[PDB]
Amino acid sequence: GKSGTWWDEHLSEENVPFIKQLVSDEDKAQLASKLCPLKDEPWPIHPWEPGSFRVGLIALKLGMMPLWTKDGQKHVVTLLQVQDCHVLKYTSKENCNGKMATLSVGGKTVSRFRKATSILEFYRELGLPPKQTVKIFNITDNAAIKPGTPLYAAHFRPGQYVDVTAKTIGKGFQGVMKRWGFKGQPATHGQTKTHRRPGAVATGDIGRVWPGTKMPGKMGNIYRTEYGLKVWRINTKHNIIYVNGSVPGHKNCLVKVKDSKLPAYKDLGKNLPFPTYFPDGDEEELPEDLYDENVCQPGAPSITFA
Amino acid sequence: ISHGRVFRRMGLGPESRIHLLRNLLTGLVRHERIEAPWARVDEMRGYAEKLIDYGKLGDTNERAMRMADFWLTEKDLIPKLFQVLAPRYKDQTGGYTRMLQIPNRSLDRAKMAVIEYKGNCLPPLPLPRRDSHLTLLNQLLQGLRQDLRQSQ
Amino acid sequence: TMMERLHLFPDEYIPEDILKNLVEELPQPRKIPKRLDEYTQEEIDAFPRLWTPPEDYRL
Amino acid sequence: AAPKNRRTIEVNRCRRRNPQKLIKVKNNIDVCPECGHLKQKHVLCAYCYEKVCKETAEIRRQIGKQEGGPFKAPTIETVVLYTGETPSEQDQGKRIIERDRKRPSWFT
Amino acid sequence: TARGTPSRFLASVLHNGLGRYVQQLQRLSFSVSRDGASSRGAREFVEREVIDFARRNPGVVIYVNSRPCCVPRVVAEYLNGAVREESIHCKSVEEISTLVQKLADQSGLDVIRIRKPFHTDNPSIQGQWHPFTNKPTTFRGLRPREVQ
RNA sequence: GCUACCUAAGAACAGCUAAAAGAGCACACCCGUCUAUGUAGCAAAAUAGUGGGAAGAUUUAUAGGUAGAGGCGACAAACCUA
RNA sequence: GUAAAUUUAACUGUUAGUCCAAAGAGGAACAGCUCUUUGGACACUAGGAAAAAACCUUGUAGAGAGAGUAAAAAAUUUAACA
RNA sequence: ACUGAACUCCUCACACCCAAUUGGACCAAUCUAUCACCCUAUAGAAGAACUAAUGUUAGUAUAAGUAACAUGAAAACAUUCU
RNA sequence: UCUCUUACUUUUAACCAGUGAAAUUGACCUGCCCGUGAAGAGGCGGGCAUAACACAGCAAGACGAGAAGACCCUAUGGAGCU
RNA sequence: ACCUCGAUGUUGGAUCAGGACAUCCCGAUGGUGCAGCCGCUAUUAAAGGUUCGUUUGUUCAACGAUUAAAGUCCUACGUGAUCUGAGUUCAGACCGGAGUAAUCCAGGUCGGUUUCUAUCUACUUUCAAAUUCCUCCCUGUACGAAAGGACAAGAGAAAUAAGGCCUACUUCACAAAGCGCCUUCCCCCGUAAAUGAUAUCAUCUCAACUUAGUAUUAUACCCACACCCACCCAAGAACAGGGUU
Ligand SMILES: *O=P([O])([O])[C][P@@]([O])(OP([O])(=O)O[C][C]1O[C](N2[C]=NC3=C2N=C([N])[N]C3=O)[C]([O])[C]1[O])=O*
Ligand SMILES: [Mg+2]
Ligand SMILES: [Mg+2]
Ligand SMILES: [Mg+2]
Ligand SMILES: [Mg+2]
Ligand SMILES: [Mg+2]
Ligand SMILES: [Mg+2]
Ligand SMILES: [Mg+2]
Ligand SMILES: [Mg+2]
Ligand SMILES: [Mg+2]
Ligand SMILES: [Mg+2]
Ligand SMILES: [Mg+2]
Ligand SMILES: [Mg+2]
Ligand SMILES: [Mg+2]
Ligand SMILES: [Mg+2]
Ligand SMILES: [Mg+2]
Ligand SMILES: [Mg+2]
Ligand SMILES: [Mg+2]
Ligand SMILES: [Mg+2]
Ligand SMILES: [Mg+2]
Ligand SMILES: [Mg+2]
Ligand SMILES: [Mg+2]
Ligand SMILES: [Mg+2]
Ligand SMILES: [Mg+2]
Ligand SMILES: [Mg+2]
Ligand SMILES: [Mg+2]
Ligand SMILES: [Mg+2]
Ligand SMILES: [Mg+2]
Ligand SMILES: [Mg+2]
Ligand SMILES: [Mg+2]
Ligand SMILES: [Mg+2]
Ligand SMILES: [Mg+2]
Ligand SMILES: [Mg+2]
Ligand SMILES: [Mg+2]
Ligand SMILES: [Mg+2]
Ligand SMILES: [Mg+2]
Ligand SMILES: [Mg+2]
Ligand SMILES: [Mg+2]
Ligand SMILES: [Mg+2]
Ligand SMILES: [Zn+2]
Repeated sequence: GKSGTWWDEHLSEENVPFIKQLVSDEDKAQLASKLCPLKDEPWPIHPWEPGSFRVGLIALKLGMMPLWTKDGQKHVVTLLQVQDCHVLKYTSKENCNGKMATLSVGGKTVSRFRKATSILEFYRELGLPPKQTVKIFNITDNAAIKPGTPLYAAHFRPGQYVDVTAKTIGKGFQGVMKRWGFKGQPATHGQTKTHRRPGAVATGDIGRVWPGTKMPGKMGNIYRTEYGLKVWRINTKHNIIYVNGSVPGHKNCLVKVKDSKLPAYKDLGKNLPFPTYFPDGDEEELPEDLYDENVCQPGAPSITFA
Repeated sequence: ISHGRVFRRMGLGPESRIHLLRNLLTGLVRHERIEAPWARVDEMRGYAEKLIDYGKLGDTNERAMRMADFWLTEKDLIPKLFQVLAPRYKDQTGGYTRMLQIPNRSLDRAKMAVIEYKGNCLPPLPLPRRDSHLTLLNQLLQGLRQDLRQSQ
Repeated sequence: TMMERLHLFPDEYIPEDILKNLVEELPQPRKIPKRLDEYTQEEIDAFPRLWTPPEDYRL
Repeated sequence: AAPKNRRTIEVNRCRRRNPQKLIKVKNNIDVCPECGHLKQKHVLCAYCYEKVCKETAEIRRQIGKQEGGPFKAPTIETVVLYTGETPSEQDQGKRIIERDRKRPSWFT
Repeated sequence: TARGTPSRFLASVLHNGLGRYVQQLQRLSFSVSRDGASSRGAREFVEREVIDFARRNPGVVIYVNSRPCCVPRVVAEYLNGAVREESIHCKSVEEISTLVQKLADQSGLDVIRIRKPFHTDNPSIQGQWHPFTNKPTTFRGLRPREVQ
């Protein structure tokens, strides 16, 4: 039988730095080749209609930071950085469920040496280094973008509402008090080996427990979605988004960010770049920071009330 | 839940863990090669490298002398550390304490390992060598390397 | 398995393979009782007028 | 709590013989390049390690003879010599341990 | 019970009554005792009835061994190869005559569950049923919801 | 030979305050108020903490005596080889 | 119409019973409640009322890849007014 | 109009579907008398038959490879360290 | 102690290697709802669900396991005491 | 007195709750001896909620402070192989009484062992579409004779619950957490009204029909079949999962 193998098993002492340098230079050139999508052969750009839904991104949660507004209040922001985002493939409206067209979007770059063969074939046909995570965005087909294009962080604007979704922090096989917020039994008034138990789990007539019963079990490694997060500020040099409040998942995981689906923010996308912000044809480079009109900037006259 | 929680719990407490690592480290400084279970030599290797850093801080430094007086439990290894081990690595920065797996203990079937200081007048370990350059794959990659060298 | 051999479609459309397999459209149980605008005026000439209305009546 | 019925041999054979409990075939195994005695990858060969530990044991016995009692532990590098093998000029101040053998053809 | 024993289909051995009927018995091997009360009925059978039995249906070869045995037996061999051994231990003359007559009548197939007691070898004449029997054809063989 | 009581001749009780003391704190020792573990347990009654006594109606080493319709008992109808 | 009854000899065993229809008593003209009387069923096979002891049909024993039968399926939809 | 039983008819044979109790025909192993001589016969006899008494002894299963149980560290196996 | 719990260590715990029990066990190829039933069904009737199999938890049910109820009644069964 | 005495563990309390509506509150309507605020009664509505304390062991019960509300009932008077034994089901003893006495009390009181290693069924993230109070304006208006005093629309703040998070504070520290911070979106049907016959008026219609009237044929997650010795991990009991450029 065939034994296992890895990439550098049979490589020499001198060939390992050469292969690292070679493949690093190749996927750096591949990332730099897709830099100007508007000069290649772009798919037709449409104007915004009111019943439209555009694509999102995949960002990497750096950390948190405080952030002050002109009334004096303090808000906390999560810095989501868009590391290397690329539209991968497009599936038309009649080819998934007959409801809405889909777009695939890839996350940050990882090594070719640690993916399956069909995935490497897919990225070799597409022309990009392989991505860590791949999310599927429901869009309407007047917002379709060409596969292989770059998506940036100025896709979103300061003053908007996004919905971020990631895997929450996994806490292992957790007992019922930390998981479901049950109370326990009291501590010292006679209790025998029952300080954190679930107690009764059903009634006596039924002879079973219901399927929806709350019991101990693995807690916290599940996709959750944080709804209605305001984006306060966009940094365009490092491609960092500043969403309001907390975001599910640990730091340096990958989150999926798209604009809100709440009814209050149904059609606020008329002032947003629609197909996606293209930094080529803008004819005016954006500033290094795009602020909402409420946030105190770092260069500020140190607000005085009156 | 032990997210981001280094330092294994080894003995019967924190203090017994420090004493276990101290005995393993004193054996390492005396004999320059040790076999012990894998978790213990992992922890003791992390301690041994910074012990060599304290030895390289100098002999007249009172803090380095205090640390060598605590961590070395035989008191003859302190002149050895400050006059043999630290002058041996006067050029290097951090590459010492080579650790390798040896198969299993006989009785309780533990994962054992060997760590040694470099230098090491003892006979050398049977290290696994990376594959030779004259093989088929490496000659193909050498042809590719020479071709993209001449193309530049 | 007998329900796996059942093919049910909500409209006049049936896929091409299933239309290529077919034999013997079975007759329908109910008679579809044929509303009045489809009554082929000779049949209204067949049926008799059962009563004489008063001529001074409005409907 | 107590069993209410005897588990039969059919239920027991279904439990204690499934692939989650069987022994997994491993394929990390190949011949050692020297001495051919079937090491495992990521593991030092036990034959070659036995060679090195026997020679290290004899060197440590000669060191223990030369150091007299305990707590001696000199402040000079050591270096070992075999039969023949005059001390080099670079090994001047270094301690000289000579046992009696030919120098083996892996220790250079 | 029928799930616990084998079963065969009802069959003739070599199509007996079609051409000529052949006696399906080959042999009868008798082993009776000279002394011994267990073989008294068989002793009287060899006295009086085996001569008329041998004259009656001459296809069968009969052997009488006259051996010391505590249980006398009769071995009946048939044409298809089967061997049926029955004990005539302490039986009447009438019971032994009934037994050898029943062995003479039957054929050598197994006495197991006989499974559908009829063996038509061409069961249909007008043509066996298929779902296109009792179904009318349509012009140019058009299927339902066809166009041309 | 455990235990209830008795007889013979013995042994032990650091230190401090000692009011003089079947006195006070408190060791060794005797007993077992409360809690927790244990319940086929270390143990057919234990362990850890917390407790009462600890110069006396105290504890204890050895031998002997009282036996069942009875012995013994600061009466628990308590003990008399689980 | 029927074929059983009486007497003699010798024994064991049952003699802590339920439901249904009817005449009653007690209770609440309550109970799957208690007690008598008449009859039936069960503690014996089968079919039926959904599964069902006591309700209906049916009893004397087997093989059959024949047939005629007994009991055997609940029906109802409604308020104008001088 | 059909379906619908162990009821009835049809071919054959018929002792072959109740608790306690009673009556009857047979019958394996064992010993003895006489026969028998690859395992039987006629009689006499009895420690004369086990799907069941939290039945007795012994073997092996289930719970189960489960609960539980171990050896302070390096080394020259002289010694050293906590 | 609690409002209201949280963090760390050890024992315990999970895996690996060695040795290796005990109660319990009619047989089980061991599902849910409604109804029925010796009156509280995984095994009956009508519906629903349904590829096989490991491992760690919980204790709603198996009218769960140990002790032929210790409470109530009977025995022309005992015993202590007055 | 029908199963259960070769044992169905008994009252309250703790944890966890499931369900019925004959509804305590939040929703919407009819009537009123409904001028307004409070009210009474009836229909529909079970998606959600229904407090903390003193005494009695109490479930019952009295009281204090609240709240929109501190609902009834069933679940072996839910659930003790999840917990307590406070009384209530022994052996010691005291008091009152009965009995000559032993001894007793639906009389009181002090003390009085809660054993199980889970074999079988069932179950162990259903990924998501939250409720309620209060403040300002209206307004000191509608309403009355005065006292008194609203609905509706709008704005803002909160409390609880669910899901997450570590930048500040705090237990703490290369983590885990709350006392800390962020987010949280659709209805529900009882009636009130036009046209119009049976019955040429009239009539809201188990007459044909038209409105308040139906949120849904809802959208968000998640959906790449195989490099895998070994190392690391915000992933984890084992297994599984992610990275190794
Ligand atoms: O003697 P008295 O008991 O005080 C009765 P009095 O004072 O009534 P008066 O004048 O205080 O009015 C009471 C309220 O009426 C309001 N008012 C006066 N004029 C106007 C209004 N309100 C209006 N909306 N419009 C007017 O033109 C006053 O604001 C007051 O609150 O006589
Ligand atoms: Mg608590
Ligand atoms: Mg206890
Ligand atoms: Mg406890
Ligand atoms: Mg340990
Ligand atoms: Mg004293
Ligand atoms: Mg004292
Ligand atoms: Mg005494
Ligand atoms: Mg007394
Ligand atoms: Mg009765
Ligand atoms: Mg029939
Ligand atoms: Mg009959
Ligand atoms: Mg006997
Ligand atoms: Mg016997
Ligand atoms: Mg037997
Ligand atoms: Mg038993
Ligand atoms: Mg037995
Ligand atoms: Mg093991
Ligand atoms: Mg187990
Ligand atoms: Mg264990
Ligand atoms: Mg030990
Ligand atoms: Mg039931
Ligand atoms: Mg059962
Ligand atoms: Mg039980
Ligand atoms: Mg009994
Ligand atoms: Mg009597
Ligand atoms: Mg008596
Ligand atoms: Mg007597
Ligand atoms: Mg007596
Ligand atoms: Mg009765
Ligand atoms: Mg009972
Ligand atoms: Mg029992
Ligand atoms: Mg109602
Ligand atoms: Mg209860
Ligand atoms: Mg229970
Ligand atoms: Mg006490
Ligand atoms: Mg318990
Ligand atoms: Mg079971
Ligand atoms: Mg006023
Ligand atoms: Zn080797």
